[PDB]
Amino acid sequence: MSKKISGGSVVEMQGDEMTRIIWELIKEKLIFPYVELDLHSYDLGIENRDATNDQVTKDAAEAIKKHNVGVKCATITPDEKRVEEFKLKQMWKSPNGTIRNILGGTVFREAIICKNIPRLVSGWVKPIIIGHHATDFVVPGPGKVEITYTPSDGTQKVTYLVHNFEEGGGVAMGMYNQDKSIEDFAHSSFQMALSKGWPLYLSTKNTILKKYDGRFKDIFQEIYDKQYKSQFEAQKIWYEHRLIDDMVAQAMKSEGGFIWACKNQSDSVAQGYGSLGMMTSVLVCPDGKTVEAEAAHGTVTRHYRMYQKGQETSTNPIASIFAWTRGLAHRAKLDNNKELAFFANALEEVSIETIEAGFMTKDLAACIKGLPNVQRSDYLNTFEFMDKLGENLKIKLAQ
Amino acid sequence: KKISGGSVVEMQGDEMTRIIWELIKEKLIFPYVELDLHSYDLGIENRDATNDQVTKDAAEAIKKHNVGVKCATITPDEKRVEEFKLKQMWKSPNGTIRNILGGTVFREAIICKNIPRLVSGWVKPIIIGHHARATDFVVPGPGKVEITYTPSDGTQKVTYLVHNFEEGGGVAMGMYNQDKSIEDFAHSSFQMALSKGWPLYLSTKNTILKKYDGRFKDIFQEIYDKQYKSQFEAQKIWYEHRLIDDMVAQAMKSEGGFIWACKNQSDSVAQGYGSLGMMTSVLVCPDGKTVEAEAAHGTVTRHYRMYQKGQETSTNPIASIFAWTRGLAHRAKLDNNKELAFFANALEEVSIETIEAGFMTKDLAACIKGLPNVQRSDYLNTFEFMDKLGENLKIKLAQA
Ligand SMILES: NC(=O)C1=CN([C@@H]2O[C@H](COP(=O)(O)OP(=O)(O)OC[C@H]3O[C@@H](n4cnc5c(N)ncnc54)[C@H](OP(=O)(O)O)[C@@H]3O)[C@@H](O)[C@H]2O)C=CC1
Ligand SMILES: NC(=O)C1=CN([C@@H]2O[C@H](COP(=O)(O)OP(=O)(O)OC[C@H]3O[C@@H](n4cnc5c(N)ncnc54)[C@H](OP(=O)(O)O)[C@@H]3O)[C@@H](O)[C@H]2O)C=CC1
Ligand SMILES: *CCS(=O)(=O)NC1CCN(c2ccc([C@H](C)Nc3ncc(F)c(N4C(=O)OC[C@@H]4C(C)C)n3)cc2)CC1
Ligand SMILES: *CCS(=O)(=O)NC1CCN(c2ccc([C@H](C)Nc3ncc(F)c(N4C(=O)OC[C@@H]4C(C)C)n3)cc2)CC1
Repeated sequence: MSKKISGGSVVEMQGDEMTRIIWELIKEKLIFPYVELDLHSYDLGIENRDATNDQVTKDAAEAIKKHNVGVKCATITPDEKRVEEFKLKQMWKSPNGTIRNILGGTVFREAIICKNIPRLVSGWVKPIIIGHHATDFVVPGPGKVEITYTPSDGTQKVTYLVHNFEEGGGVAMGMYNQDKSIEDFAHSSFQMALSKGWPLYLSTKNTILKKYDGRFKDIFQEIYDKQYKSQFEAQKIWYEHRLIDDMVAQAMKSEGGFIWACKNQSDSVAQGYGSLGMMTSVLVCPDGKTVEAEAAHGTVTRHYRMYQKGQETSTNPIASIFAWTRGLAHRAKLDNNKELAFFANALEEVSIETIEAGFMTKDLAACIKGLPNVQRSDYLNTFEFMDKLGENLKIKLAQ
Repeated sequence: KKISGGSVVEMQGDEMTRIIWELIKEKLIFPYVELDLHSYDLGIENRDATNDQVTKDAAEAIKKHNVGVKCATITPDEKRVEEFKLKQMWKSPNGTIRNILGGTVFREAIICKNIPRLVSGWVKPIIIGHHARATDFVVPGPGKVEITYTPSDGTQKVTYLVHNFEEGGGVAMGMYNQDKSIEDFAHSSFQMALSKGWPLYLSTKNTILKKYDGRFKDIFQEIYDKQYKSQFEAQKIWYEHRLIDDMVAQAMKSEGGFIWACKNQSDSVAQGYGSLGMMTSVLVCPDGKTVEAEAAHGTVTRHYRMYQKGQETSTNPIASIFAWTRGLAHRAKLDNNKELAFFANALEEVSIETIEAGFMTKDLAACIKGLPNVQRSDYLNTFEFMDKLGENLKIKLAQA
């Protein structure tokens, strides 16, 4: 009489402040009632990180590498103010940084689209997934600036002229990129495309940077033809290179539903549009097995201060919920678990349908009709909305 | 009696824009304004016939007379050489003119209240100014890549480590920027701000590129404080530096009506939104006298192929029209010609009012209600729309 799904091995990381409260509600109301998990829980709360000297963060990373699926709640990155607040032993490095450094791979951002919530481009009815991949100095006066390559094998040194400053000074800088980095970026991008069953596009400026950006185009094409092209044709999808100039135009005339590898912020645009609560951030390792899913937003400290004073809050849980669904969706693919695959999709649909039915948090109401025009009847508080998702999920899974 | 416009350099172009350019002169300009007109045909056939000498003459003419208005021109590729049997693959006329005149290119969208915007909050235009290469190469295998500065005065040579390749190969490149280039970019940006009476913003990444982007921030601030700050305070406007991260957020929460100097594309976004016909591109020289105005779009080849087959076309002339109005507006400022200044503004108002009244080309109708939902009664063809502007301009100028 359990009735629940066998989810398998999932690494879970608890976080800080407002997201921590929402994270517990998601597990209690949306996940645990329907899914049984071999759950590897790690508390990346600031207090426990301080208590363990950030050893919990390193253990969490090694656990993700072993079990292949990670879902992470937003965490506090210590600054000077945070050290004084919690009396921290040290100004600990960003947990995200530590995890990224150990796992590696490419970060991919995906917005959640609802038909009753406006978009930057109204034509975009399906999400677009964006994947992102120096020594500068002042030239005091006239002189020759050159960039030189000295081979490790002790063969002849090669020299290239950057610019000869004949009158006056200016600035100069050198950039670089290793082949291994570009290969990893390509693999991750192809893995993501097959995982989602959408076509992939790489954008560069290879007309201008014929060698530098040319290397990106070449390495992508080589790896595609030799390893991935057959698997893409099997799912009726494709990979193509585009010039950034053409890609922007094509992307905006498109209706979305494709992967975009970008050689070059996505967050700033989301902040400007006020849609941080509706964007997820998945780290995809190039091995094709390991994945770490989380919200693109932080711990929402401002909202937490109101919660601490016992005031009503309306914090958007969709980004946090979709971190779970993307993680479980990947678990389902690795294990060929069609029951879990269905649940992951079902929860995503319930979430969108609930907002499309008119039930949403304050940020979404403000997005529709502007923040000044929002009244209390236009939206639900953090707990009311989670309850409404809970009721709608029970009905969908019963059907 | 018509208006005495003065000295204006005019450059005829190619394909669809060439047809619209002639209609603008015939219907909107010549009936009301007399010009000491310096006409140069930068049509691909005449450029080929003169071995691109007409393009160089056009540039020298703009430098002499200070005001240029240019129709969109074909930039030869391999396909164009075969089409016109060209003697050589001639360089972009825009490139030749920019190389001779110099200065910074500024793009400005035309805003109508009944035409949607990327950001609905934007009710006034935003003017984007870009700065304008690099030495890139392949790193075949492991080794040390360094960038070195050897002073011409024979003082100590300085060496910086770019990257030590330990495990494999990759790519590396060197970029530069001269002080004079940054100074010209600053001057042009301050001139544009005062000309429009709007505040200016420079965006950089000086948190990461502390030296390279730092130089931009410093040179802008120096030139502002010493030459421009007093003149800005006189018009109740200001200049401030911003981090690109903050500037994007601020810009999108803003209602527009400011100059944006960008050190990190505008055309691609316009193409994607289908509003290329509503964006102008003015080259502002740092001397404050010389200006070259044109549409941000090309010759609209796709539309021209339909015209050649005798099919109906709906090509937006607003960008091309505003090239003329911005040119004549600058002429009017240089010559203290209030009669021409009024006409330039009057034509701009007529253009916006006509679209706001419901009379527009197919691109604008498609922008409102989506291309699939557009019917023939929703828009006017290229010639119908030009006729409607002509009638509305006559009425507006009669009232005054
Ligand atoms: N991945 C991670 O763990 C990240 C870590 N952080 C950490 O987060 C903490 C706080 O950073 P802060 O910039 O304030 O956090 P956010 O990135 O959450 O931004 C704060 C503001 O964004 C809006 N917002 C963000 N998410 C939501 C949501 N789900 N629902 C509604 N509104 C939302 C709110 O605007 P409004 O006030 O108008 O409602 C809120 O005040 C810091 O300690 C920082 O280090 C930050 C970024 C990412
Ligand atoms: N300054 C200059 O002189 C420039 C020169 N060119 C030249 O232009 C030629 C063609 O360039 P191309 O790539 O087609 O770019 P264009 O900008 O000329 O046209 C591209 C597309 O943009 C839309 N568009 C552009 N202008 C208008 C308008 N006034 N009204 C309505 N829609 C418009 C149309 O989309 P849709 O097809 O959907 O209607 C059009 O097919 C080339 O020979 C190129 O060298 C290009 C750019 C700059
Ligand atoms: C890589 C080239 S870049 O550096 O110039 N990035 C810019 C171009 C693309 N862009 C952008 C596109 C898509 C997203 C997010 C991840 N996906 C998304 N899909 C559909 C969708 F409708 C939306 N949004 C939307 O329409 O408005 C809200 C939301 C986005 C814009 C916050 N997003 C992010 C960034 C802009 C940067
Ligand atoms: C310099 C930094 S960048 O390289 O990232 N440029 C991007 C950020 C700004 N941006 C942009 C802004 C403004 C314009 C045009 C020149 N001006 C403009 N003002 C008001 C306005 F409403 C519009 N448009 C609009 O809302 O939708 C149509 C039209 C634009 C978006 C085609 N434009 C161009 C580009 C994006 C690139």
